[PDB]
Amino acid sequence: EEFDAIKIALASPDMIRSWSFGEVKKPETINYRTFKPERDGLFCARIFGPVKDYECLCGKYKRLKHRGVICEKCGVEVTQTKVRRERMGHIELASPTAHIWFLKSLPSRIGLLLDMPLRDIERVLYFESYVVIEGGMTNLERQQILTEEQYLDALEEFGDEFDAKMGAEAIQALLKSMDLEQECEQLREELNETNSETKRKKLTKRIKLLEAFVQSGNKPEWMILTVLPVLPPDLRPLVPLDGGRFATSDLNDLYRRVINRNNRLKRLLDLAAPDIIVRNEKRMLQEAVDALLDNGRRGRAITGSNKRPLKSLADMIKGKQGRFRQNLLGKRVDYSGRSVITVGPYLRLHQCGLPKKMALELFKPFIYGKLELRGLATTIKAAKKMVEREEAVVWDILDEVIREHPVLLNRAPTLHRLGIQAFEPVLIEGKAIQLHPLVCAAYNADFDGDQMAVHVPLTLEAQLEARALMMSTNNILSPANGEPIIVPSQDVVLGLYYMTRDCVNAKGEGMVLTGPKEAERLYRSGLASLHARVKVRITEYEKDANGELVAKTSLKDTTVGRAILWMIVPKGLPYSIVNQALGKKAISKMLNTCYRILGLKPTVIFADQIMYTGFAYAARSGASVGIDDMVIPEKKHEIISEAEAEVAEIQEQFQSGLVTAGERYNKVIDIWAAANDRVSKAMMDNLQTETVINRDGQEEKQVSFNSIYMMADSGARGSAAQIRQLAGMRGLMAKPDGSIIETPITANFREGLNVLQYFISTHGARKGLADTALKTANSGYLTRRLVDVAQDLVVTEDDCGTHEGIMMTPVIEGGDVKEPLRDRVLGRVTAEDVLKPGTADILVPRNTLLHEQWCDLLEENSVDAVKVRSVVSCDTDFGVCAHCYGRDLARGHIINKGEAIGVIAAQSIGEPGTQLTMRTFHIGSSIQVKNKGSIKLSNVKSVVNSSGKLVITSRNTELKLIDEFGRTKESYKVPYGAVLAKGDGEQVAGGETVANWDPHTMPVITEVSGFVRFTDMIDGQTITRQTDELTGLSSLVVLDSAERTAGGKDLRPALKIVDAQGNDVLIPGTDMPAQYFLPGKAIVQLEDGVQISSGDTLARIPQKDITGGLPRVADLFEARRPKEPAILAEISGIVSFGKETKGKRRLVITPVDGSDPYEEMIPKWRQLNVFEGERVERGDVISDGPEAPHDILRLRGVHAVTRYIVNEVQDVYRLQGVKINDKHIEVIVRQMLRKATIVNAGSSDFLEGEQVEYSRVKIANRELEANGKVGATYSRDLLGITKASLATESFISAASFQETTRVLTEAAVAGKRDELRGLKENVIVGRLIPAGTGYAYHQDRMRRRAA
Amino acid sequence: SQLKLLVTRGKEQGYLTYAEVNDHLPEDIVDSDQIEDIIQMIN
Amino acid sequence: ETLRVDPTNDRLSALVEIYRMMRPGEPPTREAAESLFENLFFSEDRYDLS
Amino acid sequence: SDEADEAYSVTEQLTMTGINRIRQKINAHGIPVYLCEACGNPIPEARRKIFPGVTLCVECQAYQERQRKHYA
Ligand SMILES: [Mg+2]
Ligand SMILES: [Zn+2]
Ligand SMILES: [Zn+2]
Ligand SMILES: [Zn+2]
Repeated sequence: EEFDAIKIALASPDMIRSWSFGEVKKPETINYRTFKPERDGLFCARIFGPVKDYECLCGKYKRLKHRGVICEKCGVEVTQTKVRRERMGHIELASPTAHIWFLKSLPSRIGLLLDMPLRDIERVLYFESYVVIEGGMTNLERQQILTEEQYLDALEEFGDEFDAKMGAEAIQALLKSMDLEQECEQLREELNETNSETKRKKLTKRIKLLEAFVQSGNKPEWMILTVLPVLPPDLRPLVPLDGGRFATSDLNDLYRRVINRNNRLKRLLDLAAPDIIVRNEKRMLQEAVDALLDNGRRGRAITGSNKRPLKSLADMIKGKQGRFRQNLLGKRVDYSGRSVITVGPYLRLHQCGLPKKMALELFKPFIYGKLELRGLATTIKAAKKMVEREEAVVWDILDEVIREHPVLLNRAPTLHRLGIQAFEPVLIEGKAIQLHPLVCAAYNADFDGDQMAVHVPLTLEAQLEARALMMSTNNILSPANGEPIIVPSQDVVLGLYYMTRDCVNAKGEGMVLTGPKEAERLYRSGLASLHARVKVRITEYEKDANGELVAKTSLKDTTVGRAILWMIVPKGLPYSIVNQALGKKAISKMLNTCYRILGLKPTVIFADQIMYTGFAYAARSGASVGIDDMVIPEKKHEIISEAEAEVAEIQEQFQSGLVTAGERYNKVIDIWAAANDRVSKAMMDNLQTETVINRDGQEEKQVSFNSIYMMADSGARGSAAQIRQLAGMRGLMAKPDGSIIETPITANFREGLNVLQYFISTHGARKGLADTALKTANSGYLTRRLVDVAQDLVVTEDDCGTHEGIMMTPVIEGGDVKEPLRDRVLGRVTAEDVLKPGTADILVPRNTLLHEQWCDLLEENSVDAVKVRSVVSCDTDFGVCAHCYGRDLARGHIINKGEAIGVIAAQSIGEPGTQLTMRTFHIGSSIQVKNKGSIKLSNVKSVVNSSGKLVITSRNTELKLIDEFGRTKESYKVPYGAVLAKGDGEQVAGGETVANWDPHTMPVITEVSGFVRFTDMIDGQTITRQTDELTGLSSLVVLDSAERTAGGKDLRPALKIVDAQGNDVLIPGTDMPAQYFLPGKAIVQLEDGVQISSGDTLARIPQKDITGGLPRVADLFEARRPKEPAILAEISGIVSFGKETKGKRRLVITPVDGSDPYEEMIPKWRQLNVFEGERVERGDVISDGPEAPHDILRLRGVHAVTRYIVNEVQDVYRLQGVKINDKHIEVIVRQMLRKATIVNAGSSDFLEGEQVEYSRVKIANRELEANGKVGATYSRDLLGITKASLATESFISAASFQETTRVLTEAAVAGKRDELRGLKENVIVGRLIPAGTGYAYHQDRMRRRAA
Repeated sequence: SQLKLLVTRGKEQGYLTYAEVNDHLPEDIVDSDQIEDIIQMIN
Repeated sequence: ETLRVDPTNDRLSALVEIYRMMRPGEPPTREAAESLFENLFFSEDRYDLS
Repeated sequence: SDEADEAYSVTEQLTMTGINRIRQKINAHGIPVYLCEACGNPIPEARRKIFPGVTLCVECQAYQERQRKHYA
C-alpha cells in the first residue's frame, strides 16, 4: 500500500452512494434492553457490519467458514468487526441542502462562482426572497432575485415561460443550469472590450476562477448536497460505561437530529402542509446539516445537554485537538517511560544510567525472544511467568539484551535537536535515570526533580540511527555554532580553578620536578601543596609537521597544579593552554582547541577525563561557603552617609524652588546609583586582592581564595552582581510599572533587611516570576513559526554549479571591529578565487571548504573580503545544493546529502531565543581615528578649496581606516561636506582627529570659486527679513510655502553664481550653469556682493534605538515595514522637485536620458535629506529612518536585503551575547523571499501582474531560454514568514498549521492532486520522511516513477 | 461608511474593542445576533 | 468643547437621544424617554448600589 | 537553570534599564545657557550650578514635566 499522492475534490452524489452500505433511515441507536443495535439507525448491523467478529446479529452463522454470507434473517454480512470502522452509510435528504463550507467559507465559493453577493444567497436559501432560475427571455435577468409580492405579480406578469424557485432547489438549479464554457467565452470577450485595469482585473480574475473550476474534474452543482454520508459507527462510539450509563460521542446526537428532521420533512411532504410549515422545516434541516458540518459560521452553535457547544465534523479535524495537530503529530508511544533524573558522575559520556526495573519493563519483548532462544522457557507464557517473577536468570538475559541497545532519552521541552539524544544503557539499582553530568547543559536540565523520558528503538535501522546519528558522543558541537556544547559547568570548573591556581608561599616552593608524574607523587604524599609555583619538565607535542607530532622537552615554569592537570591533556595540544588560571572560558576553549586540532575521539575522551579530574580535585578543595566569607567593605558606612547627605542637598534645594520634583527625583536616583557602584567597587577590591601573605620576606598580595570569590571568578556561578548583593548594598528595587523606586536598600544580605526593604524587594522579585512564568509557557513560538516556513528544505544536490555568493567582510560599527572574518568565513565555501593583494597567486580555489587551515592562510596574508557562496543564491530547484550551505553541523565536515537543514536552521535560531529577554527592550560631531593606519574614502566627492581644508561633496562618503597591510581596520560615516583635514588614501597618526563638520546644521558649500549674485529673492515672496540684527547680518532667507504667495509658490527661491561679468559658468562636467537653488528653510546669511570660497556655508539647514528582545527578531522575520519608512531613491539620476505641496510634496528624479518621469509623493512634515540639484543614485537615502526590507529587495537586490536581515538579527543576538552562525538566518531568508512577480511574461505562459514563486518561473525561463526562445522578466518579492509559509504546494501540510477549513475548501474546489515529498506530509501519512535516512528511499521511488 | 472607518482603524491600530465596534456600528439593528455575525465577520 | 460636540440643546432633545440609544428604532416619546431616564439609574427597581 | 534564576536575570534587566533611563535623563554636561530656552527668562546661576546645562528655568521645566505627566 505504497499508494501515491493523495487527491481531493468535490463529493459527487453517486460517489457518495458508492461509499455507502445502505441508507440510514431511523434515529434509533441501541435497544435499551438488549444493547444490540436497532436496525437501522445511526448504528446498524446490516449497514455498517457485524458487532462481534464473525458473528451474525440474530446469531444464525457463527463460524469463520461462513464469512461473507449475509444472514437471511437480518442481512448482516458476517465479517470482521473492524469492518464496522470503514463503512460509510448515506442519508437521502428529501429536499436538497447547501454545504456550509461552500457557502460561508469567507469568500463564498457559490458567491464568486455564480457572480452573486452573499446576502442574496442567504435570501434564496433561508427563503427570504425568491429568485429566477432560467427565467427565459421576457424580462428578467437570470440572477435577478425577487421578493414575495413581486413573484406574485410576475406570475400574473409571465405565468408561462417563467421559472422561479427559492431554497436549496434554487441554488442547485442555478449551478446546474450554469454552463461554464459560456462564461469563459463571455469573460474573454469583456477582457477584450472592457479596457479598464480595475474592471478587466476583476474580469480576468473571475475567468481565472472559472477556468480553474473547469479544469478540475468537478461540476458546479456538487456543492449542494442531496446525499449526506454518515460517519461510521466506531468513530463516534456509544461505549457501555460501568453502571448502565453510556458515554457517547456527539456526532450521534447531531445525526440523530438530522435524521429526525429529514424524516419529519418527508412526513410533511406526504401531507402537503401549508407552505409556512414546509418552509420552516426546510430551514430547520438546513440549520441541522450546517450544524452537523461546522457548528459555526451559522451564528450560534446548538449546544448539547451541557452548556458546552457540541463538537462537529468540521471540528474533529480542526484545532490543537483535531486529528492533524493532536493525533497525527503528538501520539503516545509504546516502549517509553520516564523518571526523576539524577547525577551519576561515574559514567563515560556515552552511557546514561538506567534502572533495572524500567529496563525490565521496556525490553519485555526482547527478553521473551532471548528466553525462548536459550530454552529457559519452552513457550512464551512460561517466559512471561519467569520475567514476572524477577528470577535470577532474567537479569542475566536482560544484560545480554542491553549490551549495545541505545535508549533515546528526552526531556520535557525538546527545543533544539540536541534535546533528544540517545545513550547506551547501564543497568542500575534504584529508579532515577542516572544521566551523565556534562550533557545536562545540552538538555538544559538541572537536577531539581526534572524528569527525562526514555524511548526505545525497535527496529534495526532505528538502532543504527540511535548509534550513528543520535549517540551522545557524536553531538558535542552545538548545531548553531562550532563551539563544543560539552562545556564543563559548575563543580568541574571550580575544581580546576582551585587546582590550577598559585598561592605565593605553599609547601614545595621552587623545587623542580622530573615531570608531571612526580608532581602527583609529591601532592598525594603531601610533601607539597596542590598549588605552589614550581619548575617542571613537561613535554608538549606540537604537530606543525604534516600530521606529525614533534616532541620537544623543556622546563616550563609552572605550579604543581597545572602539571597534575597536564597528565590528562592529550598529545597534540600545547602546554600553554593549561598554564593559566583555567577559568570557565579558558577551560572551554581548552576543549575547543582540542576539537579543532585532534578531531573527535580525543576530544570526547578528554572531556570525560576533564570531568573526572575536575570532580576529584573540586571535592579535595573542600570549597565550602561560610558566613565569614562575605566581607563587607569597612568603607561602606561612609559612602552611605555621604550619599544620604547628597540627598539632603537635593532636598534643601528642592524646597528652595530651584529644581522641579522630576529633577530632584532623577538627581536622587543618580546619586544613589553612584553610591551603589562605589560601594560595590569597594567591596570587590576588599574581596579580590584581599589575601596578603608573605614569601620569606615582608608581605605581598595576590588574588584571594575567599570561597565566594573563586565561585565568582571561575565562571562556576554568579558574578560581581550577585557578589554585590551578598556583601555591598543591593541597589534600587524597580517597581513593576518600570519606574524605579527612589528609596534604596542601604542594607545587604549579610546584614538583615528590615521590613520595608524586603517588601520593596518583593516588587521586582515577583515581576521576574510573572515573566518567567509566561516564558516557560510560550517558549517555542518562534521555532514553531520558523519550522513552519523553512521545513521542506533539504540539501539535495552535490554542487549547484554557480559563481555568485555574498561578499564577506568583518563588521565594523564605527569602532573596534565587532566580528572578525574568521568567524564568518569559517565553513562557508568561496565563490570566486581569492588573490593575495598583488594577485601574486591563486590563493584558494573557488570550491575549497574553508576549514581552519584556510582561515589560517587568510589571516596570515591579511585578506579583507572573501566572496563566499551562500544559501540565498543557490541555483537548485526545490532544495539547496551541498556546498552552498557550507559545512556547519554537529560534525565538522561538509553537509551531507539530504540532512534536513530547514529544521536545524530554525532550531539554531530558536533555541538561543530562550536565552533572550522576552519583553522588548530599548538601549538608547567629530571623527577620531584610533591608531596608526592610512585613511580610506569611498564615494568621496571632494573639492580642493582655496582655503586648503577638505570637504566632501558626496552624500555617502564612508571614512574608513586602512593600514599598510591593506586591511580595513576602522570605518566612519562622514556627513555631507564635513570639514576634512588629511589626505585621501594617505597616512595619519594614531588617535588623531581628521574630520570635523557641523553637528545639526547642513552646509551648502559651493562647487568651484566664482562671483555671486541672487535670483528670484524678493522679500515677502521668496525671502524674509532675517538678521542677527545686533551684528548687521542681512539675511533674506528663503520663504516656505505657508509664507510664500500662491504665485510665490510658483516662484523659485534661488542662489545664482555669477562669473566675473554677469554670466554663469557651466558646472564642471555638466552644462547646468553656476548656481544653487534652495528649498524653504534654506537659511541665507550673506548676500550679493562677495566671491565665494569652496566651503562657503551658503545656508544653514537643521536636522538609533536598538530593540534587543526576542520580539525584535520576531518582527525582523515578519518583515513588517516600520513606522517611519526610509524614503529611498528609485532611478539613478538627477534630482528635482514636483507639484508643489498638494499636502505631500512631490519629488522628481531624472536619469541622463531614459525613463525620467518618476515623481514621488512625500509627507512634507518630514525632512528630505536630498539636495535640490543632485543625481541621486538608485537605492540612495533621500530620507532617514529605518528602511523597509521590501524597498531594499526592490531597489538594490537580493544580497543587499539578505545582508541587511542577517546583520540586523545578528545585532539582536550579539547584543545579548549569544552566538548563532549566519547559515541559519540565510536559509530562513531563502525561505522568506521564495515567491516572485512578473513584469513581462513574453515567451512564457504566466499572467503579467500575477504572483508566482521563484523556483517555478526560474525553471520555466531557464529551459525556455535554453531553447532558442526568450525568457520572462520577474521582480522578486519578499514575504514575512507568517505569509511566506502561507503558500504550499501540498494541502495536507497546509491543513496542519494554517486554518484547516480554508485549506481544505480551496483545495477541494481546485481539485489539487497533492503529492507527497514534504515533511509535514509524510509525517502525517506515516511513511518514510524524505529528509534524513529516508532520502535514499525517496530517490528509489523517484526512479520507480517516471520509468 | 463609518463602519468602513472602523474597518480602516482595525487595519491600522491592529485590533479593536467591544467599545470601538459598538461605537461605529450601524444604529437601529441591535438584535445582538446580527452583532455576533458582524463581529465574526470582522474577525 | 464637549458642549461644542453636544448636538442636543435642552432636556427634551437629550432625553430623546438617550431613549433612542438605549433601544434602537423605538420611537421617541415624552413619558417614554422620561421613564427610561428615570429607570436607568434612579429607581429602586433596576439600580441599587449595595 | 531554575525558575528563580531566570527571574533574577529578568529583574536585573528591568532595574538596569530603569536606572539607565534615569541616568540618561539627568544632563550633567553641556554649555551654559544663561536664560530660559522657552520664555527667555534668566536661569539663576545656583540652579545652573546644580545641573550643568539646564536648558530650562524651573518654571518652564515644571510646566513641561506637568504637561508630560498626562503622557501626551
Ligand atoms: Mg528544573
Ligand atoms: Zn441474521
Ligand atoms: Zn548553492
Ligand atoms: Zn525659563
